[PDB]
Amino acid sequence: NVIQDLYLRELKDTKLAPSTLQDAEGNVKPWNPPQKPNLPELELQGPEALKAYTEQNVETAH
Amino acid sequence: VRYEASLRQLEQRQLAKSVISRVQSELGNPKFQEKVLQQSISEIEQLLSK
Amino acid sequence: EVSSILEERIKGVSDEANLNETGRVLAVGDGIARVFGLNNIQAEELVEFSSGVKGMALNLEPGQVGIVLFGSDRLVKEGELVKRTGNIVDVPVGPGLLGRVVDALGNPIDGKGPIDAAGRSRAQVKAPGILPRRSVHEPVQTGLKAVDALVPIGRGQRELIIGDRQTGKTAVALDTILNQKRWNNGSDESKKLYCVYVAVGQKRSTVAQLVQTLEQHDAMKYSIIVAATASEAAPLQYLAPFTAASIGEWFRDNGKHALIVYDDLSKQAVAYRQLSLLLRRPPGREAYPGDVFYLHSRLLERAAKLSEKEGSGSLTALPVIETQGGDVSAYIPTNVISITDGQIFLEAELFYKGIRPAINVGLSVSRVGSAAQVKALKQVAGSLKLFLAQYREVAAFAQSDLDASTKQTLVRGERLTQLLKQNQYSPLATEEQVPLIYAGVNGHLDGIELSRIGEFESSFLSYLKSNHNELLTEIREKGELSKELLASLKSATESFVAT
Amino acid sequence: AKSAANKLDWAKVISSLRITGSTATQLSSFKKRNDEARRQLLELQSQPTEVDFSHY
Amino acid sequence: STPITGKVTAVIGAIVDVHFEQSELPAILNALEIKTPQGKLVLEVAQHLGENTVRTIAMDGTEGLVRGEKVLDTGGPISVPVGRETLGRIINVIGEPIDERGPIKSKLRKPIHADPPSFAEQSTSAEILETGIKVVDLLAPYARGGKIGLFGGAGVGKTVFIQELINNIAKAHGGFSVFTGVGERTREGNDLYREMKETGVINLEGESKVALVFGQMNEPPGARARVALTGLTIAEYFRDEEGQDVLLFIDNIFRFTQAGSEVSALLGRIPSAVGYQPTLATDMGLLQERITTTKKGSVTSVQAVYVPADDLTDPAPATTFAHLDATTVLSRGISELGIYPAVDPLDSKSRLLDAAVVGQEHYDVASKVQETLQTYKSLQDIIAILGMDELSEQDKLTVERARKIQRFLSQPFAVAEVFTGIPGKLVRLKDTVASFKAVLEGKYDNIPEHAFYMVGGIEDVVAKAEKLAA
Repeated sequence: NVIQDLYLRELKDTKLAPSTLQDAEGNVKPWNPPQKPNLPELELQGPEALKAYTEQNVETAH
Repeated sequence: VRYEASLRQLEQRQLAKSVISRVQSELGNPKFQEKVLQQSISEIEQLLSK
Repeated sequence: EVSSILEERIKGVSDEANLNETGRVLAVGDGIARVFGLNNIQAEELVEFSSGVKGMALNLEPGQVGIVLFGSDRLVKEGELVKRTGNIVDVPVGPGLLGRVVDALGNPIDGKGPIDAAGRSRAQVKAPGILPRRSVHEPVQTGLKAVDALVPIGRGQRELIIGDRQTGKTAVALDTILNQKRWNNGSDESKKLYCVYVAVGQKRSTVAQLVQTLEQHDAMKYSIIVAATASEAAPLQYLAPFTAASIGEWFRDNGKHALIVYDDLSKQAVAYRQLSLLLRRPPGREAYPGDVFYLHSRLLERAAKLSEKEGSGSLTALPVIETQGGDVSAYIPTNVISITDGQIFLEAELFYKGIRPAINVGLSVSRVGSAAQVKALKQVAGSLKLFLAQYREVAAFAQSDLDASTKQTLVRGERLTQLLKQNQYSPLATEEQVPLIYAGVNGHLDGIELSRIGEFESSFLSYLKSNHNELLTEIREKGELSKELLASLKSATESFVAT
Repeated sequence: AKSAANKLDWAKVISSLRITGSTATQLSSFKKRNDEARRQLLELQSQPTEVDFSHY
Repeated sequence: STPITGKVTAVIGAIVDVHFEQSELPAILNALEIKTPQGKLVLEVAQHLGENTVRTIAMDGTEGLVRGEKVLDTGGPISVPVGRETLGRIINVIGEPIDERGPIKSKLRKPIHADPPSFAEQSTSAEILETGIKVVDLLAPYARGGKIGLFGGAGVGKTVFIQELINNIAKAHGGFSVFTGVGERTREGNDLYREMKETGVINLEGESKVALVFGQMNEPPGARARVALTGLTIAEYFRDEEGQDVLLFIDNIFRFTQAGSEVSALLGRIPSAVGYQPTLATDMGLLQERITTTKKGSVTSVQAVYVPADDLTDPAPATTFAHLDATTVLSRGISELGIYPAVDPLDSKSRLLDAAVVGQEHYDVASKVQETLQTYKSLQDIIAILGMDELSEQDKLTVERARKIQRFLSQPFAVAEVFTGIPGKLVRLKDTVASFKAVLEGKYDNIPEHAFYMVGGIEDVVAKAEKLAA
């Protein structure tokens, strides 16, 4: 009775309207996309490696 | 998704205070007189049904 | 809208009650509202507050009735109308509480819809009479070899489970339930034990794990979990075993059998203590109320194997008391120990020593014994009792120069002890309890190296299934070992032991 | 490939016996095992580029 | 503030009875503010004594309370403010900065009381937290969303243990942490505040991954009791609304019991066993129940507990012992042996340690460890009278492994650079299982005892052997 009156008027006459996308956005993680798989560069260039390895190797027994 | 769900819950609580606003409206209205009288006569009828 | 439906439910509440007795709180402090009115109140009436809180009325004093709130003070305040429901405490009892988790009120805390129950019956109702009670001719099997043989348990029998705090205290209880799945499947309703676990104290997270485990083992389909959790109020906790018992009466009265496990009654005691001190009721030994004994005795004697004129039915019980330091001398343990017919006492050293179950046979007793034991299992475990007794004594003579006799005892004893160890949540059938113990008794496996016992055991079971699952089924169905069965069984064991 | 790498590694323990004084065997072995296992756990860790649009 | 004005009637302690006028009813658990040069003295309404005369508990001091002093009623449970600037500031019981970083941003306020989530709501833990402390990991592995409980001695590195946890676990996980101090020293407060400013967990410009609520023991017992409830709601704000998992930390919950015990007595409610609250069980229970792994947020409490006179069978620790998922005992003896951590391994037991749960290998290794230690413990008595001189070669080897294991446990901590000056070690879960496995197998029975002493992982055990070898 009283329940009916309060509710009927309330539901019917007053309805919230959803907020801005920005307000939703603010309370949640925004998103920015990760970049790069990882591209490293060529290493152990030239005969530096060739000379180094040939000379360095003597890791044998005598 | 989390805030989307939260906004729905927040809405139920918003609508709760809107119900409270409507409670004040009822108590402002001569529903305060007329529905209290309705309750009075209803209670008489109920009490007569005892 | 969700709002519209919720209001629709509220809208349907507009009935007025011309309350024959109304009371009004004078003061509410400590959850002890002292209400003015309620002259027609019956003792332990259910009363409904303005807050809607429910209560009982332990103290009926002439001018004011000191109601005990089942609810919380947060929603209770002074001056409040205290409607008198006018009906002393009753809880639904009936068939459909199988696989249902309910709180004490009888509201589902699993929330799996309204309870299916046939009546709501009072829970302060008394225990079966002397003449309405006749002997326990029925055994019950928990799927634990040691428990079933060394401490054989029956139906309508109450036996304590007093032991070290949560060290698989819950695990021991659950094991019985798992073997009861097998028996439940079994048609005879003396074998359809509709189990009731009464989780007293245990928090909702802990019981959620129990629930999950129970669902996993599909045990819910005869289980009932009366749950009074840590958050749940001390009056609810107090009346929780009494309430649980009432559910059990329906089964017992129906002539069926069931098993109610009160776990742990120690926390029930604390709740009564809390209540009593707050009601200014006299404290007693170990600051527990004096008539805490009176409560426990009433509860534990309701459980019983009824007379055959009383439709041959029962409510088996297995109360669990948690001994905080193994203090059997403690007031609540001493009382319970007298009331109970048996004790199981798990020992911490054994737990630490990885014997899980950590059961200590010495301080475990059954006072009904072979009346509730399978004949087959009795035969092949009289020897076992004697052997283990010697092993215990000669375990302390394990410490340099030691006789061959002493060494034989040690070999047999260690191997037997290892044999009776069981991994948690593995139940077993009696028809496989009997072979393993027979082997150990005949010392076939006592010959086999200690390290190889485990592998032998599982292999032996598979070997038995292959060689003669006829023997196993025969053992199961005959239930009594003929000389021919013991011969044949020995042969099978010999054959297995050789491999 | 990867199976060649480990098979040759254990072979090299007994090859390095024939020519003891190894010190970059340990660097070769540690590096090949490490990155093989590291990439394997990286590849097992992987959620390929996926997002819900069915449910979420 | 409702025009319910009450005049004090009895100052007899923290208990202050107020005499609200006729025709104006208060409600239990309200908040009264009394204008004072002490700002607003906050009284939590805890009983009604009728005739509009309440019996309330004070938070702040009752010195200079004037008889018949007007008491405004602000009503309902005290509502603190919550926000994300809750993180990085110390907050007193009544919800005000103690680091004076201005008022906490009051996006929302919430009451300090809240009710445990229902049985239906609960979602059960089944994930393994890692501490990086080997003994803890093997012999009592912790589980995310758990209820870890640090029973231990008199700040016997109780704080240190927590500091290590914050250093490793808190920093590691992105979720918030809340460090709550119930009746703890301002000396300790200053050290912790300074220390956590240093570790950068507290960032005083920029958000902190921890929040602090320090309630200290100079505060009257009432304030000491109800600081915890406040802390729980902050965790709830995180748990629920922010959704974020909370690695809660509270200190020390025996102080929570003691604070409550005092006000039980003061409330006139007869105190139960060993003078504790009559409502000890349910108050602990409500606190513990509020803290849980919820679908909205998994909450992982680490609760310090002080074992009075190292007796844990005293009803207050023993009652708490039930509610805790993952108990841990930190004992003086093990510390004294020079083993850091001071954890008693046998007594430290976490619920999860089940064979499949931790994996069969982990379990089997841990079973072997448990046996090895238990055997050693049994043999200690034998060594006591007989001596190790007639107990097996096997027994001697088991003992030798146990001494090695005993000092394998000795693992330094980064937060015991303050103490010992020895930088800590973090050992991977897989690595710890492996390292214990090796020892038991006897692979490292050629490794010196002191080359296990105060080292981390397998590499370290070997390395310190190499150092000694040189």
